[PDB]
Amino acid sequence: LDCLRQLVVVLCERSQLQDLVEFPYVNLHNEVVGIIESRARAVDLMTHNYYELLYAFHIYRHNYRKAGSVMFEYGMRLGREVRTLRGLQKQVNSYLACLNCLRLIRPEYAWIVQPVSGAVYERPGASPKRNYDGESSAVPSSSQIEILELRDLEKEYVLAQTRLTLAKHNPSTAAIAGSSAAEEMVALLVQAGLFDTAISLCQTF
Amino acid sequence: RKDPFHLELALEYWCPTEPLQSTSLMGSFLGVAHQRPPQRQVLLSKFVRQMSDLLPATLYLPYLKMLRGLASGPQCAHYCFSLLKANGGSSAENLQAAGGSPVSWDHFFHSL
Repeated sequence: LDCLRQLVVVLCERSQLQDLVEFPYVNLHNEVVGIIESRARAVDLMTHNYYELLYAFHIYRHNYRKAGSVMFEYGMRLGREVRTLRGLQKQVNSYLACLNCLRLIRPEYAWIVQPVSGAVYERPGASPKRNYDGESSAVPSSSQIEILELRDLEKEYVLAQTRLTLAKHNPSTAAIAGSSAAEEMVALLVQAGLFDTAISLCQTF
Repeated sequence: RKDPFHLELALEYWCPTEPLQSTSLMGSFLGVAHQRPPQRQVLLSKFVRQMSDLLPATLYLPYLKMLRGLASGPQCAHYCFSLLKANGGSSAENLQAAGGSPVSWDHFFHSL
């Protein structure tokens, strides 16, 4: 596992991404995915392409479901962390890539698994959140799991696309648009004068 | 309070939070995306915001008179409008905590 961690790091630093995708990883596949996911979680979203690598890695092995899940996680993190015009454009592209992956799957299996919005992803290696009394707060033992269907991903895609259309029309709004709920986004589109996009958003939500 | 020479010197107190999409001066060929606002303008805009945070009743009138002076001019007035709008938006769902900023559009018109 430590040699595998070193191999994945050195190949990513050398930009030898093809070899990393083509290797068979007999029984080590989940560990490689876990290492690249842990690094994709630790690194800045604008400087290194680890989500695009995880996507290429899953597409090459015909694992369209995990490929969709990774690109959806990428789109969600871009929406939270990178409130720039370029971040919103990458977010729309990652949700589109997710939708395309799920459309290649049979409709019966076309669902992604998410921990509910508010599940603290403890950064692996964050000091345990101590209460005021210095005790380790017991991990809330129910990461409620939300199952997202293709229709809910289409709503999130339309919401990201409407955020991008507003940010393209006024680049100063990109910071506000990135956090706006569907209701706030209708109010912002109405102020800009983008009524058809506001109507489309009202119909979808 | 007055800008007789149109110097717009009050703009140093304001930091644009959104790029104004004004498509109507297609006429100087210097593409420079994204200058960070000068460190001076960041400190002065932080001063205006800091002076609003937990405002004592003795500073209420002086602070409104300061904002009135800083709202002279077309862009300055729009940034002041946006500041007073941003101060209202943080509590629509818990009617039992009177925790809204006293310097907000909601407080001004609800009081009237």
